[PDB]
Amino acid sequence: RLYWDDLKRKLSEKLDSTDFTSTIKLLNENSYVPREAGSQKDENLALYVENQFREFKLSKVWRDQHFVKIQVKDSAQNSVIIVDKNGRLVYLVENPGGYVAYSKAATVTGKLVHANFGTKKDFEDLYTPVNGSIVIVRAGKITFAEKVANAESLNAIGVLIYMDQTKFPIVNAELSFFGHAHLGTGDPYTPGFPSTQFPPSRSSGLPNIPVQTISRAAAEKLFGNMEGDCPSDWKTDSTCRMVTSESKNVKLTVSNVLKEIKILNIFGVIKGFVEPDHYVVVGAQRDAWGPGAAKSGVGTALLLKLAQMFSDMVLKDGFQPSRSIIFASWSAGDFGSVGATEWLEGYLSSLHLKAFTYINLDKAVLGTSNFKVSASPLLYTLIEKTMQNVKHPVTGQFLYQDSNWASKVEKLTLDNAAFPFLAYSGIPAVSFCFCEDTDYPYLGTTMDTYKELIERIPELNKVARAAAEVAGQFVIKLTHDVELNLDYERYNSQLLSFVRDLNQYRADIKEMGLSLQWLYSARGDFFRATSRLTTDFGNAEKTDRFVMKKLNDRVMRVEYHFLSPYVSPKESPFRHVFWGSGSHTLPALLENLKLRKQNNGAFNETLFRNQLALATWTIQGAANALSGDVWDI
Amino acid sequence: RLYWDDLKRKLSEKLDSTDFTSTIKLLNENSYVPREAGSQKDENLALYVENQFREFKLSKVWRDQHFVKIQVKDSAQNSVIIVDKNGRLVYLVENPGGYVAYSKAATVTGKLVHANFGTKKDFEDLYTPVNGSIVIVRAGKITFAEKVANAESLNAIGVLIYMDQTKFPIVNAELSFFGHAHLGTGDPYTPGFPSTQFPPSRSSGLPNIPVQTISRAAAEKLFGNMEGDCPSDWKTDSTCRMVTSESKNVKLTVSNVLKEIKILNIFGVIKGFVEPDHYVVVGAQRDAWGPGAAKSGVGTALLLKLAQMFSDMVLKDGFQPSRSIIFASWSAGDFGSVGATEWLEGYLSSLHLKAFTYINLDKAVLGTSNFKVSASPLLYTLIEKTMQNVKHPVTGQFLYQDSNWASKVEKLTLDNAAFPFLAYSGIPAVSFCFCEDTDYPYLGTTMDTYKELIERIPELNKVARAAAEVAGQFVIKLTHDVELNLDYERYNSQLLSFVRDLNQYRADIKEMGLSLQWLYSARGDFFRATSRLTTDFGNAEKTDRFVMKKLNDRVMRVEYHFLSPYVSPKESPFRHVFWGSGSHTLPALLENLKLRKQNNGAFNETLFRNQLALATWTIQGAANALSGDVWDI
Amino acid sequence: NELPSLCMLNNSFYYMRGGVNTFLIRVSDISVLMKEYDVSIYEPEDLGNCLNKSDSSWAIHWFSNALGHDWLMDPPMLCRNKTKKEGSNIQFNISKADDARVYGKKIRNGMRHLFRGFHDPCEEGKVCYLTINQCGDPSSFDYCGVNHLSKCQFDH
Amino acid sequence: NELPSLCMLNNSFYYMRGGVNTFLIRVSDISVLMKEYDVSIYEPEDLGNCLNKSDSSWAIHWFSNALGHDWLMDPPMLCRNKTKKEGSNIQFNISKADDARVYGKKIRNGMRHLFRGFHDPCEEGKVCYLTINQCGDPSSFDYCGVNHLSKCQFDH
Ligand SMILES: *[C@@H]1O[C@H](CO)[C@@H](O[C@@H]2O[C@H](CO)[C@@H](O[C@@H]3O[C@H](CO[C@H]4O[C@H](CO[C@H]5O[C@H](CO)[C@@H](O)[C@H](O)[C@@H]5O)[C@@H](O)[C@H](O[C@H]5O[C@H](CO)[C@@H](O)[C@H](O)[C@@H]5O)[C@@H]4O)[C@@H](O)[C@H](O[C@H]4O[C@H](CO)[C@@H](O)[C@H](O)[C@@H]4O)[C@@H]3O)[C@H](O)[C@H]2NC(C)=O)[C@H](O)[C@H]1NC(C)=O
Ligand SMILES: *[C@@H]1O[C@H](CO)[C@@H](O[C@@H]2O[C@H](CO)[C@@H](O[C@@H]3O[C@H](CO[C@H]4O[C@H](CO[C@H]5O[C@H](CO)[C@@H](O)[C@H](O)[C@@H]5O)[C@@H](O)[C@H](O[C@H]5O[C@H](CO)[C@@H](O)[C@H](O)[C@@H]5O)[C@@H]4O)[C@@H](O)[C@H](O[C@H]4O[C@H](CO)[C@@H](O)[C@H](O)[C@@H]4O)[C@@H]3O)[C@H](O)[C@H]2NC(C)=O)[C@H](O)[C@H]1NC(C)=O
Ligand SMILES: *[C@@H]1O[C@H](CO[C@@H]2O[C@@H](C)[C@@H](O)[C@@H](O)[C@@H]2O)[C@@H](O[C@@H]2O[C@H](CO)[C@@H](O)[C@H](O)[C@H]2NC(C)=O)[C@H](O)[C@H]1NC(C)=O
Ligand SMILES: *[C@@H]1O[C@H](CO[C@@H]2O[C@@H](C)[C@@H](O)[C@@H](O)[C@@H]2O)[C@@H](O[C@@H]2O[C@H](CO)[C@@H](O)[C@H](O)[C@H]2NC(C)=O)[C@H](O)[C@H]1NC(C)=O
Ligand SMILES: *[C@@H]1O[C@H](CO)[C@@H](O)[C@H](O)[C@H]1NC(C)=O
Ligand SMILES: *[C@@H]1O[C@H](CO)[C@@H](O)[C@H](O)[C@H]1NC(C)=O
Ligand SMILES: *[C@@H]1O[C@H](CO)[C@@H](O)[C@H](O)[C@H]1NC(C)=O
Ligand SMILES: *[C@@H]1O[C@H](CO)[C@@H](O)[C@H](O)[C@H]1NC(C)=O
Ligand SMILES: *[C@@H]1O[C@H](CO)[C@@H](O)[C@H](O)[C@H]1NC(C)=O
Ligand SMILES: *[C@@H]1O[C@H](CO)[C@@H](O)[C@H](O)[C@H]1NC(C)=O
Ligand SMILES: *[C@@H]1O[C@H](CO)[C@@H](O)[C@H](O)[C@H]1NC(C)=O
Ligand SMILES: *[C@@H]1O[C@H](CO)[C@@H](O)[C@H](O)[C@H]1NC(C)=O
Ligand SMILES: [K+]
Ligand SMILES: [K+]
Repeated sequence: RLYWDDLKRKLSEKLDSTDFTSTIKLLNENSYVPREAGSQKDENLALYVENQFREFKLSKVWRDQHFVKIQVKDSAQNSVIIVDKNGRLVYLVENPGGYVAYSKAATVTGKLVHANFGTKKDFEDLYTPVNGSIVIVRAGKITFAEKVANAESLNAIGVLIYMDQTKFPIVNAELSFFGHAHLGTGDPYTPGFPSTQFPPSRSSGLPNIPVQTISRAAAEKLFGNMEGDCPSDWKTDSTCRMVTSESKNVKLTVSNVLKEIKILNIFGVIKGFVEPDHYVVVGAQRDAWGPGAAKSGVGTALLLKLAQMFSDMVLKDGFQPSRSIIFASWSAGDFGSVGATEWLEGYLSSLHLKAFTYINLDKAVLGTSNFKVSASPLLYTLIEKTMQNVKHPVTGQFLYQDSNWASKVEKLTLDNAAFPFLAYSGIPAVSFCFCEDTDYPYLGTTMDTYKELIERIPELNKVARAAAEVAGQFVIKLTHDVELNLDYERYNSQLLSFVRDLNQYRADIKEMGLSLQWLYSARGDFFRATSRLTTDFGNAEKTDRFVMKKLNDRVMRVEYHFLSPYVSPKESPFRHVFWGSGSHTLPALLENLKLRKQNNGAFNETLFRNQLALATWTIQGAANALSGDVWDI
Repeated sequence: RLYWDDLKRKLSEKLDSTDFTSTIKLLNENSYVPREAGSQKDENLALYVENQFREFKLSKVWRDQHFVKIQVKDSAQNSVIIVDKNGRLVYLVENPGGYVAYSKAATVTGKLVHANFGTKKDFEDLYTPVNGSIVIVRAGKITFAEKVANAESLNAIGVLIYMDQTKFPIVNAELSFFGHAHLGTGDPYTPGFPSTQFPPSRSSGLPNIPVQTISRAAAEKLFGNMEGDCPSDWKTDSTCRMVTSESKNVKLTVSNVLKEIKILNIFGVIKGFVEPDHYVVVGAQRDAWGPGAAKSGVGTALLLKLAQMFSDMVLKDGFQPSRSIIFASWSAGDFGSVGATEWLEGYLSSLHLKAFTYINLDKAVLGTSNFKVSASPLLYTLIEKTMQNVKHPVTGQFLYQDSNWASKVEKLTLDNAAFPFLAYSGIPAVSFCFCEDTDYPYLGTTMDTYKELIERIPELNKVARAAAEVAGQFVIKLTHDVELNLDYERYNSQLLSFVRDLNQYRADIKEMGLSLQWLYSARGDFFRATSRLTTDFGNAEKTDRFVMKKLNDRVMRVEYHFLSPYVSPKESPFRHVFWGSGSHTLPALLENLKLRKQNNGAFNETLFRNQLALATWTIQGAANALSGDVWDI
Repeated sequence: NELPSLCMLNNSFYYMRGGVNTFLIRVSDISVLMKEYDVSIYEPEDLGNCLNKSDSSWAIHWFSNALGHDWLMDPPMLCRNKTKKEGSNIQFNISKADDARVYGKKIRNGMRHLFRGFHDPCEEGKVCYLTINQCGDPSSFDYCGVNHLSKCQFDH
Repeated sequence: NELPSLCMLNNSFYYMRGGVNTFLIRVSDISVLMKEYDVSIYEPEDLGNCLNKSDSSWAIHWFSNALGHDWLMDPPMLCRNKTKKEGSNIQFNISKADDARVYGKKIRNGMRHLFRGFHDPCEEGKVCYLTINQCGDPSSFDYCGVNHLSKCQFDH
């Protein structure tokens, strides 16, 4: 067993002589260049990664194979067409190079209406009714899946998406791009039974309208046939317009088809010396529509180098992780973390007893200016201590520069592979990156190349190196300390913050005959439960692996006990009342209640009483799950 | 640490000199005699039990207090009245001494129709339509709650229940009796929030019709005014008739009221020496409507004597239980294991990680002829080995006399406190008793006295002694062996049996475009998972408490992983796909499918495809949860 | 005090007043007592255990005889044990059926003598009873309140 | 081989035949090309990169001149780069709007000379274009199939 100081030094010095850019460049070679999930090139890289793991001599390397239905574009072209309502003659504007996976295959003709980013707010602020019209929106702010849903929610009949030059200062205006519009993760077409025969989807999260990505040039050509200046508030090109002329409307034809593919998740593992049946999981997306250097290459490179380093530290330098470290190369990430989700779904309710943390490595390097982090609050302390002794690659200062960084942390979103881990599986998760206030413009394009990457970021090797150090320090701390570096006390602030918000309606809870007393008591009981647990840790003999096991297991279950037990994972997979999606999340409870100031019928008093109940029960349950022995109350 | 042979002898010889009848008699004294839940006498006994635990010097004794809404009868009498449709003059037949908790408070007038036991089949076999009529049924076969539901299901407007002399050869025909008709357990009026204000119940399982218990005399007086002989198939009194005369119908008035009561669950614990945070739980119902000697006294007596014995074995004789033993005196058992359920509900999803077995002691002594057992299959082996060395109190032969007893075992029913443990909490449970082919007639009456008990069973002390030995041997085995005596392999037979049944429709699964392949694979995977686990146990060093802990924890989770993860415990608490209630249980899947031979619209093809899916997923999940490390597949 | 006095309200309600006590008298095909479970009255003294106060058995004694009932010869009438909470209910079986045919003829004859305009509701082959409940007992329901009893102008 | 021959089907479809190639010609207020992104034709030779075969640029060359287009003097027409998959699309801006007013007058004059019965759909102040797609290209859709082109009886 080594000292944390030595492990820190060892990791750092191994990192010093590590060549990241070579690997990123290597992954950008023609053997791997265009690696859409399931393709032979994806399969090539999968084989290469797998071989590398074998050369690193990890305890065991294996395959997690899955068959899934994705959507690819048909031999028939998707098309964007302008129609003259006079005589109904059509003019072809574009056959897009790209497409949007999970779009309804259909042909729709209507008026075209701009809706900015297609955010929920953008739609309400519209002075043009979207109903029965095709909508065009800029990429960014929110996922394609959300834009489609918001629009579909207002009865739009189709969606176009372009990259405006203000948000995406790309010289080539003919660039086409890719994404998906499945409002979830995993395979949307997952019949619980094999079939020839065709069953409907139900609560799939799939679009019922066609959605399609277009080049900025094609959008500006569409603007050429539209009227109305865009609000300066949108801060967009002067090109932009709002609505088709009276005599014209647009026709969209999407003919994407379902294809079944064989994806491979490639796994390596360094077994733990004390509790090998518990693991930290480190993963990266291996697939990409185009070259996907930043989208896929960076992550896969870090995955490979981290795997190599830790294998060397165990075999040469005497590092002895208490718990196991699993390295995961995912496929079909581009379709909604499909690879990751399929694997997660094998262990719906059991995984949280083995995996205590997931570290995502996707898009860790996109810029230089900033260091962003999204994570479970359970990892805020680990993250903080890690930023306090990792240096900025350009700047030289420690990453930790703001004592208040934790309150400004944004939550994991659906397009992040870290999301299903936290919100569906109840495993604390963290994603982080070096970046700007600007999205990396080339993501999802054929311009996401190494050359492009090394050009916007000439210090690529140093920056990737800093990204590896944070992930590496995470992984060491997590498998070295006898306690788990999961700060369960953090959820007191979260509950406090939530009740603090809720208490801004102590009046409206009166006019409904409701007391919030049982909820306050749940919050109090959780506080007590954490306090008792901290005391127990302090009074425990750190060398007694039996008592630590027992205390650590309690910590490992905190996250999962915030998954609502009162909703089916099939109907709503994202059960986490803090971080998931649906009417069972604390945020939903607040939004339903904010709709009570308006005397409009949007408020749903009944729903709220149920939400209040389920929340209280969930929180009580978590407090009770943490308290320990049934005679201690 | 002692040898199993010594523990067996010690238990037996302590039992030899134990006086059971004295305690049963003591509990039948006026200080405790009529002890309805929440009453002062119930509270007295609660205090006495609690004191006794303190004298036994258990590791810790404590209270689990709950406030619950029960129903008691009003100062206004319930009445059964005959009406002359000519002139509408009424004649009072009875003001019942007893009542049925959870009956709708209401007054209803209609025709009276006999429906035997009110079983689902009894109703279909009726040549008289129950719709809009009051129904009268015999007690027995099924719970009151089921009778009401079945009747309510056919639109009956009220229910009378009597004890016919054939099933209940009681001399006094004026005897009144008690029960409840809540189709579940726990408090039915559990608002997730405190209120003055009144919220509706929803999926409560509460009757919407009045239900009332009547004396056999009152029933025969009703028969006096009815026509039509009863089917000899019912094997009932010649008194019985089927329908009111043309000119007459019956009026039922129930005016029961809701009362909030303070119940006490009294707990004692003998702490485990190795894993105290894991427990076997032994419980008995302390409350009863009348004297409840058999209903409540026997169980409470065994609870007290068992607690005393084990305390002596730990302190004097050197017994050192690995895991803890908790003794539980429940209240409001008579209302549907309310006490037990309220406590269970504090630990919805966490309890199965601490309690690995529940042993119910209720009504363990009712007769002499037979020994009956109902339990999780996980305890069949323990039960068998225990019957193989416990002797029949009268007979002298070992209880084990039928090599095939396990296939004839009936499942826990709703009126058993062991039920919520298994089906709601996922904790293996067992109830057992010495009894006849006949129900104990005096249950729920004022005739359930010690004197009555000691009269039908003069060997009471010896029989109670045998009941304590089985429970005691259970408890010793369970806390002594280094492995858990939970036979997880048993669920292979269960799955086999179920698929074996399902395979009797391999044709109908074709005509629906469905393959059963993924379900077969789940069953196979569970088999593999158990086989691997047995191998692991064999290869483990029995003296390594770390590896055993890990293997035992896996065994402790088997039961819970059969709780369906796809249904809310609030909507359907009994989630166990083998043993719970609802459309998510394997039995439900079969019944829906048996409804496909009839070309009637009762079959629900859609539902079945969902059932097939959820079952497959549940079973796969359990197999995956048992397989261990994610790299082992 | 004289002897008991009688009144008929309509065909559904007859009433006897004995001292400070009043009794509801009805005739219908409904029975609520049975030999097996209730009190058989073989002699007048037995009436004592049918009423709250054993001494107002007098009015029922007088009434039974006035009706034509022969204690030594006739089927005992039944009555609800005074202790039950129902409570009072004396029941004569006057069915136009074989076993009780001649007796029923007789009692109804009595009713015709006592209440001019007595209506015979009893049907051939069907069962039929004469029932007495003391006003105030639960078994008299509201049949002896203002809208009934006070509307009856007593004679006798 | 003569020079290209022309036909008008109705007011929505005009067609030119040049050797073995046919072209759809339309006039409407819809544009799909822009200076910023498509090919500007300053001289006839430039037409080579607008069509699958650089040598059938001839018919469009002849047609532009026949129309009155002055290569040296007039606004360059735009065309879709031959390499794009749309593909062929030559676009003349004949808007009755200030910048292109006089030029548009002229082209429409040409259209009147070439197609007797040419209908002017262009509106004052509004935008308007003349568009040519080679039959067979995706941008010609089905406009050159049997129900259209074969119904047109060619002259010239
Ligand atoms: C008040 O007094 C009445 C009269 O005393 C009493 O009611 C009688 O009770 C006895 C015994 O409980 C019943 O006797 C039984 O007779 C059984 C067969 O009954 C049938 O036959 C009857 C006779 O035939 C009649 O009908 C024809 C034409 O229809 C006619 O010409 C005849 O003259 C004759 O009147 C018949 O009346 C009877 O009618 C029934 O019909 C309907 C019910 O569906 C109803 O409207 C009637 O009221 C009546 O119920 C019926 O059709 C016979 O099987 C039975 O024997 C049992 O016991 C013996 C014991 O020896 C067993 O061995 C055997 O196996 C049987 O189990 C029994 O003898 C008699 O029917 C009743 N009479 C009536 C009119 O109902 C009341 O109980 C008294 N009340 C109280 C509270 O005490
Ligand atoms: C094909 O050719 C046409 C014509 O050449 C070309 O369309 C023109 O494009 C230019 C530049 O893109 C436009 O010029 C802009 O003018 C802006 C103000 O436009 C308004 O005013 C116009 C003039 O007034 C007219 O109306 C009155 C009475 O109504 C009349 O008496 C006048 O004679 C005169 O005709 C007006 O025509 C114009 O009309 C619009 O109305 C609707 C749209 O809502 C539509 O039906 C019309 O087609 C037209 O769009 C409008 O009301 C001016 O702000 C702008 O300046 C910008 O750029 C400068 C650069 O110096 C910036 O500094 C400044 O900040 C602005 O951002 C610009 O000059 C002109 O309006 C177009 N003409 C028409 C008729 O549309 C097409 O683009 C060509 N096609 C292709 C593919 O190349
Ligand atoms: C009238 O009722 C009393 C009350 O006894 C109660 O009601 C009976 C119907 C039965 O339910 C008993 O169990 C109840 O105790 C009777 O008095 C009883 O008489 C019996 C027999 O003589 C005697 O054993 C009991 O001790 C008595 N009980 C009391 C409280 O005194 C009485 O016999 C009934 N009268 C008739 C004529 O039936
Ligand atoms: C017509 O298109 C060709 C094809 O280039 C492709 O399409 C262009 C619009 C743009 O998308 C390029 O990125 C594509 O490669 C053009 O040929 C290119 O010309 C440029 C500049 O001379 C040159 O750098 C490239 O190497 C050429 N590419 C190839 C494959 O030869 C051509 O310039 C376009 N013609 C006109 C007049 O616009
Ligand atoms: C032109 O003629 C063809 C052939 O009938 C017809 O199909 C088409 O609709 C016509 N177009 C217009 C605009 O009249
Ligand atoms: C949208 O809604 C309004 C009101 O229901 C309706 O009048 C209008 O026609 C709709 N618009 C379209 C294009 O469908
Ligand atoms: C509000 O919620 C309740 C209960 O969930 C539901 O019955 C009702 O339909 C909802 N109303 C709306 C506007 O959806
Ligand atoms: C008898 O008279 C009273 C008083 O009017 C009335 O209320 C009652 O309904 C009558 N009963 C019958 C059967 O006529
Ligand atoms: C029961 O159902 C039938 C058919 O719907 C109806 O005719 C009958 O009146 C009902 N019976 C009663 C007593 O409500
Ligand atoms: C059968 O089940 C489906 C899905 O659960 C449901 O939609 C339908 O209403 C059901 N039919 C009946 C008869 O209840
Ligand atoms: C008979 O006694 C009971 C209880 O003592 C009383 O409630 C009732 O009024 C009495 N009956 C009469 C007719 O007074
Ligand atoms: C132009 O070339 C493409 C591909 O080579 C071909 O599909 C198309 O038919 C050609 N255009 C014409 C008008 O023949
Ligand atoms: K170490
Ligand atoms: K021991």
